[PDB]
Amino acid sequence: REIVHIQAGQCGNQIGAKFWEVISDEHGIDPTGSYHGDSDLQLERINVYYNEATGNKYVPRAILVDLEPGTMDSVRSGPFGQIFRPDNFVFGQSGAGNNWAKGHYTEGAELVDSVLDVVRKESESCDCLQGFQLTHSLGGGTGSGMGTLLISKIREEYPDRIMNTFSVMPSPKVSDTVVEPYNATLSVHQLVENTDETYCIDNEALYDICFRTLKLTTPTYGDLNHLVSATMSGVTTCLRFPGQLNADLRKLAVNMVPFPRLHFFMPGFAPLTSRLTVPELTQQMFDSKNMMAACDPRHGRYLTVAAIFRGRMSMKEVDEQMLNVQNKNSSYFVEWIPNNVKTAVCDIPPRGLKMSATFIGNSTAIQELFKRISEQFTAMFRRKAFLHWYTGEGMDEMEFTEAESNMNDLVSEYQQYQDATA
Amino acid sequence: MYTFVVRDENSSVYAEVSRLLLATGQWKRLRKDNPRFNLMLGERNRLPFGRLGHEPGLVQLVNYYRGADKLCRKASLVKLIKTSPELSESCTWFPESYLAAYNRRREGREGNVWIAKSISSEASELLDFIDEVHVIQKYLEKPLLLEPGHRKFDIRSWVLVDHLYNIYLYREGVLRTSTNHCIQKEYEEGNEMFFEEFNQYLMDALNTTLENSILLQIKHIIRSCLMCIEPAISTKHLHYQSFQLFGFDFMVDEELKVWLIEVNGAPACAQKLYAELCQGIVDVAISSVFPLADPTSIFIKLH
Amino acid sequence: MEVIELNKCTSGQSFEVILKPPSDPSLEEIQKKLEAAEERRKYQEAELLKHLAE
Amino acid sequence: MRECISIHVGQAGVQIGNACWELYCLEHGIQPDGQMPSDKTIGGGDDSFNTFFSETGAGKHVPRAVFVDLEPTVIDEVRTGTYRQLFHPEQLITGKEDAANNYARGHYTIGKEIIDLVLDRIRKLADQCTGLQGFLVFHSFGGGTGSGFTSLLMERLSVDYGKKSKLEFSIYPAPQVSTAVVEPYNSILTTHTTLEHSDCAFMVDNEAIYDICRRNLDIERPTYTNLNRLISQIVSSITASLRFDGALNVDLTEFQTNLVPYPRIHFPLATYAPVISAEKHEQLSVAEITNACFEPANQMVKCDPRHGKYMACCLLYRGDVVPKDVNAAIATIKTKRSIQFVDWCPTGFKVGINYQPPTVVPGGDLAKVQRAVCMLSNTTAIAEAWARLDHKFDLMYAKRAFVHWYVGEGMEEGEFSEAREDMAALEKDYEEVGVD
Ligand SMILES: Nc1nc2c(ncn2[C@@H]2O[C@H](COP(=O)(O)OP(=O)(O)OP(=O)(O)O)[C@@H](O)[C@H]2O)c(=O)[nH]1
Ligand SMILES: Nc1ncnc2c1ncn2[C@@H]1O[C@H](COP(=O)(O)OP(=O)(O)CP(=O)(O)O)[C@@H](O)[C@H]1O
Ligand SMILES: Nc1nc2c(ncn2[C@@H]2O[C@H](COP(=O)(O)OP(=O)(O)O)[C@@H](O)[C@H]2O)c(=O)[nH]1
Ligand SMILES: [Ca+2]
Ligand SMILES: [Ca+2]
Ligand SMILES: [Ca+2]
Ligand SMILES: [Cl-]
Ligand SMILES: [Mg+2]
Ligand SMILES: [Mg+2]
Ligand SMILES: [Mg+2]
Ligand SMILES: [Mg+2]
Repeated sequence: REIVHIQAGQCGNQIGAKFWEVISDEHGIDPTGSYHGDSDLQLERINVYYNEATGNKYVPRAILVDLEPGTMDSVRSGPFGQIFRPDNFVFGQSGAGNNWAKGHYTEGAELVDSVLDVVRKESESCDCLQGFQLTHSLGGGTGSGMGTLLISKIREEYPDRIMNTFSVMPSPKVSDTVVEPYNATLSVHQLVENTDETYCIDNEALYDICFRTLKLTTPTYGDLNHLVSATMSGVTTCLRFPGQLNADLRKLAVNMVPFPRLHFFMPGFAPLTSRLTVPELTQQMFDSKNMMAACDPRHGRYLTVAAIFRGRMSMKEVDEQMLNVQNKNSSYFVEWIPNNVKTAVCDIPPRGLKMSATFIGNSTAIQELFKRISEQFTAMFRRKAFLHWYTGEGMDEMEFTEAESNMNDLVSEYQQYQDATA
Repeated sequence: MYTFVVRDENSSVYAEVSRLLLATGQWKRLRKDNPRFNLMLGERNRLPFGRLGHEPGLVQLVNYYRGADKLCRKASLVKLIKTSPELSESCTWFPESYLAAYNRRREGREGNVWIAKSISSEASELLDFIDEVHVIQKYLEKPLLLEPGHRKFDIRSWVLVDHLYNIYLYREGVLRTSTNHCIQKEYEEGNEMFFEEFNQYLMDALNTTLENSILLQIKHIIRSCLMCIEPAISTKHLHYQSFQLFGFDFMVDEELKVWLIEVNGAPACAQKLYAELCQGIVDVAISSVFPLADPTSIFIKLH
Repeated sequence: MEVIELNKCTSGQSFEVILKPPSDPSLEEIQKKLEAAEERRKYQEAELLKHLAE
Repeated sequence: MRECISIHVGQAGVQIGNACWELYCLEHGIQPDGQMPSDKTIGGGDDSFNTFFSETGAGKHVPRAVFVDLEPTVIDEVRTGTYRQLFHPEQLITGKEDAANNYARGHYTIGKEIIDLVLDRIRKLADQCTGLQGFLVFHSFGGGTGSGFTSLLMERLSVDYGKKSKLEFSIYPAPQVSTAVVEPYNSILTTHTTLEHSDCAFMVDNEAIYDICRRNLDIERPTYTNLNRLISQIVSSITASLRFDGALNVDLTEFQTNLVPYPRIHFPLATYAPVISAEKHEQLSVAEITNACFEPANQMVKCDPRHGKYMACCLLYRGDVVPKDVNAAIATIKTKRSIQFVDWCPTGFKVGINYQPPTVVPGGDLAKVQRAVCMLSNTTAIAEAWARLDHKFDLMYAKRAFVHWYVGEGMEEGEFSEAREDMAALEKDYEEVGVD
C-alpha cells in the first residue's frame, strides 16, 4: 500500500521537488494540499504517496534530507513548497563538499538518526508499508554518501521491505567536480547490495537528449529535470493508478529482476521532439535515442521490459505495436525468459499530453554505463589522484579497491548473461 | 518482415527454400530455438507440434502435417488402406500387403514372388530373414520394361499440399531406372529419365501418351490417398497451419496399370528441378500465407 | 449404438450411448515443512543483520 | 441432499467466483438481497439448489462459499458490489499484503500465517452441512496466492476432510493477459503439490477464452470481465447437475467415476458451444452445437484431440434437446471425425440434458440461445498444455532465472526439480495411455 519517499542532497531534492509537483497535479492536489480534480481515479490510490490530514488535506509522505540548508530553503520557497510536512525537513549546516566519505562516514553519520526518526514516524502511520523510494545523485556527497548510508540503515530496520532508487549517474558532459567517478563507484557498490530496483538516470543521456533531440543549445539542470520528473511520473504510474501489471514495488521486482544483482534499469520516455499515433509512441520509446541511460540496447540484450502507455488509445493497437517491435527485433530479447515484455495502459495521461509511453528496460547494455564510470575511476585511482580528500575522512585505499572490484564484477555479470543461449 | 527458423539442416529441398526466402530480403532467419517465428522448417522427427500456434500476434506455419506419417510408413499405409472404407480391403492400385494368399498363388504354377522390407518365391526363406516389423507385398513380377535395355524402373511424383488442403502435383516427375539411385549408382540419362523423353518413348513404342496411359492413374491415386486422411490431418481451423511436400513412388506393369509403392514424407529432388520446385513451394505454400510486396503454374491442382 | 440408463425428471433427462465395447502427508509433516521454511528465512535474515552490524 | 462448498482463492478465483454466483442467482431466481420468491419452504429444505445455498430464517439464500485473498482489493469489491447482501462477512477473508506472484511467498511465508483462519471459516460452513460432498476450488496457476496458497489449502483439506471430494477450476497462464514472467514456475510448483489431492481439475487456458471472446463476441480487447462471464457459463454448465434435479454427475464423486480412470490423469478437456455475440441470429441445432464440440477453436485448452486418445466423454446440454436428436448428431459425427478411444475403455458418451436454456447476464456480451452444450472429455491431447508449460519452465530454470525470489522466501531450490520431475512423469503417463 503506502510508499515512503526520501530525497537527499541537491540533485535529489531538485528532482524530488519536481516529481511531487508533477504527480500532485495529475492527482489534482493544489499547493495547499487540497483536492480539486474531476475524477475518482485520482483519489483511488492516492494513499500510496499521500497521507491524509483533517480538512481533507493531502500531505506527501516525503522526507527531505540535506547536509546543507541551501537547496531545502529553495524547495520550501518553490511553488509546491508549502505542501510538504514541515517536520519532514531534516538538514545539517556543514555540507558534504561533494565528498562521499563526508556524506557516508563523518558529516552524514551525525545527521542520519534524525532522518531515521522521521522515516520511522512515517512508517508507523502506514497501514501496510510497501517500502521506500529514494531520489539522489551518485556524483556528489550528500545524496551519494549519506543516501547510501540511509539505505543500509533503512534495510537494517526494515529488512523485509522493498528499497527503490532513482539514481542520477555522473558524466563529464555535465560535471560539477573531478571526483564524481569516485563517489559514483563507491555508491554503486552500495546499490548493488542494498536496493531491489534502481532506475539509472544518466546525466550524459539527459544532456544528449536536450541537445541532439530537443535541439537545446544550452541544456540546463532545469531542462534535465523536466525529463527526469516526466520519466518518474511515467514509471510510477502503475503504482499510483488502478492496474494489473507491476501494481506494487514487489511485483515489479519479481517481474523485472531475474538475478538479485542485476537490478539496474534503463528508463525511456515518449514523446520527445523539438519545436502522435500509437505506432509513433512505440517506435520512439524503444529508440536508443530515447534512453535516459547513455547505452545502446542494440549492444546488449533485454532480460525483461515493462512498458506503460498513458491516455485514451486503442488497447488493440497497443498490443499490436508492441508485439511487432518484439517479434521484429526478437534478436535483442533473451530466449530463456519467455514473454519477458509486459505492457500496461492507464487512461490518465500526464499534464499537457494526449498520450505518452514510458519504457523500463533491464538490458545487459547497461554494463556500458558502469564500464564508463569504471574507466574514469581507474584513470585517477592508478595515480591515487584526489584520494587525500577521502583518506582525510578516515577512509582507506582498500575500500576503494573493493568498490572497483565489485563494480567490475557487476560488469562481468552482465556480459555472462549477454552471451547466454537456450 | 517475416521470420523463420531452420530445424532440419539436412533437408536438401528446404535448404534451397531458405536460400530463396533470404534472397527475398523480406525473410529473416532466426536462431533454431527462437519461438517468435512466422514459419518453421521443422526437424524430420519429433517435431513439437504441441508448441505451435501459441505465440500471440504471430501467424505460424510449419512444413509438415501431423499425422501424415500414416501414409509414409510402409506398415501404417497398409493398415490405412486395408481398414479405410474409401480405400477398402480390395483396392485396385495397391499390391496386396501384410499365408492364404501364398497357398492360392502356389496352388497353381501362377505366382509367386514377394518382396519384403521395413524378394523370394519360397515363403520361409525371407520369413526367417525378417526375424533373423516388416511388410510383405506381391512383387509385381510382370513389370513394364524399357527398350533398349529391357529394364525395370519406378516413377517418382512430387506433391505439395498447402494449408488449405489444395493438392498440387508438380508437372515434372522422374523415372529412376535400372531401383534406388543409391544402389544403382553403386544411357544418356544418369539413370534418371524425365517426362519429355518418356512420353516420346510411349508414343514411339506403344502409340499412346504419358497423360493417358499413366498420369491419369497417378493423379487418381494421389487424390485418393490424400483425401482419405484429410479429416485426420487438415489444419483448416487449427491454431497453426501446415503444408507438406510428398514423394509418391509408382510401379507400372506391362498392361500399363499404375501401382502405388510408397509415399515419402521427406523427399529429395532431381538435381535439375530443385530450382523450379523449391521456387514453387515458396510461391504456393509460403507466399500464399505470408505475401510479399508488389505464370503459367508449374503445378497441376488435383480436384 | 446401444442406449442405456435413460432417466427422466421434469427438468430434463440423461442416458448413456455406447458405440463399441472396450476392445499423503499428515498435519504433522505439513507443519514441519512450513516451520523448516520459516527457519530458513530467519537464518537468512540473521545473516543479513550480522552483515549489517559489521 | 448433500452440500457442496465453493472456495475462491486469489484475484482470479475471487473474480471468477463473483461471476459464477451472479449466474447461479440469476438461474435460480435469487435476488441480490438474497430473497427467493419461488422458494416456498422458508428457512430450509433439501431442494437441489440447496447444495450451493443455505438459508436463514429470514429467507435469505446464502452461498456455501468462501472467498480468500492475501490482499483486500478484489474482495472489497465483493463486499461493496451488487451481491454484497448475499455474503456473510465471515465468508470473505483478506490479508494485508499479497504473494507478489511468488508461489513460495503464497505457500510458505504468508500461507502459514492465514491457513488456520481459512480452515476455521470452512469448518463453520461444514458444521452447517447435513452431508458434505466436498469442495470446488477456483484459482489461477500463475498468481502467488492462486498457486501457493491453494496447494497448502488442498493438502490441509485432505487432512481435515480425507473422505471428501475435491474438484478444481484452474486458470492456466496466457501471455496475452499475463501479469507475470514467472507464471510457469508457479504453475509447475502448484501442480506438483496439488496433484495427489485433487480428484478432478478443469483447466481453462486464458489464451483459449481470450480468442473465443475476440472471434465470436467480436470483442477487440477482452477484459477479465468478458473472460469471466464466458468462463462462468462453462462452470455453470459443469455444476448444473449438482444444483438441479438430474441423474448424471449428481455428486462430486461421480465426476471422477465418469471422467477419471487413472487418478493422475485427472484433467478433462472442456469444449463449449454455442458462443454467440449478443451484438447480433440463426439458432444452431443439436447436430451443429454437438459437432462444434470437436472443433479445437471451441475448447478451453487449444490442443488437437485427433492426435490423442479418449478415455471418457460426457455431453452436457442445456435447453431444447431430446435424446433422439443427440443420438442422431453423434452417429453422423462418428463417421466424419477422428475419435479414437483407448482400446481398454468403451467407445461411448454419457449424456445429460437440462431443459432450461443457458441464462445470460442482462446487457452482457453473450446472446440468449435455445440450446447449448459443454463437452467434458478426458483426452491425452491435453498433455500438449503440460508440454508447453514444462518447456517454458526449462528455459528459465536452466539459468536459474528468478529462483532467488523463491529461495528467498524459504523454499529450497530442490523443490523446483522435484516438481519438474513429477511433471516429466506426468507427461510420460499421458504418453503411454495415448501413443501407439
Ligand atoms: N480468466 C481470468 N484470469 C485472471 C483473472 N485475474 C487474474 N487472472 C490470471 O491469473 C494470473 C494471475 O494470478 P492472480 O489470480 O491475479 O494472482 P493471485 O492469486 O491473486 O496471487 P497474488 O500474486 O498474491 O496477487 C494471470 O495468468 C492472470 O491473467 C480473472 O479475473 N479472470
Ligand atoms: N512390390 C514391388 N514390386 C516391384 N518392385 C518393387 C516392389 N517394392 C519395391 N520395389 C522396387 O524397390 C525400389 C525401392 O523400394 P521401396 O520404395 O519400397 O523402398 P525404399 O523406401 O528403399 C527407397 P524410397 O523410400 O526413396 O522409395 C523401387 O524403386 C522398386 O523398383
Ligand atoms: N540531473 C540533475 N543532476 C544534478 C542536479 N544537481 C546536481 N546534479 C548532479 O549531481 C552531482 C552532484 O551532486 P549533488 O546532488 O549536487 O551533491 P550532493 O548535494 O552532495 O548530493 C553531479 O553529478 C551533478 O551533475 C540536478 O538538479 N539535476
Ligand atoms: Ca560536526
Ligand atoms: Ca427453501
Ligand atoms: Ca485424497
Ligand atoms: Cl471426511
Ligand atoms: Mg551540487
Ligand atoms: Mg522407390
Ligand atoms: Mg520409406
Ligand atoms: Mg492479483
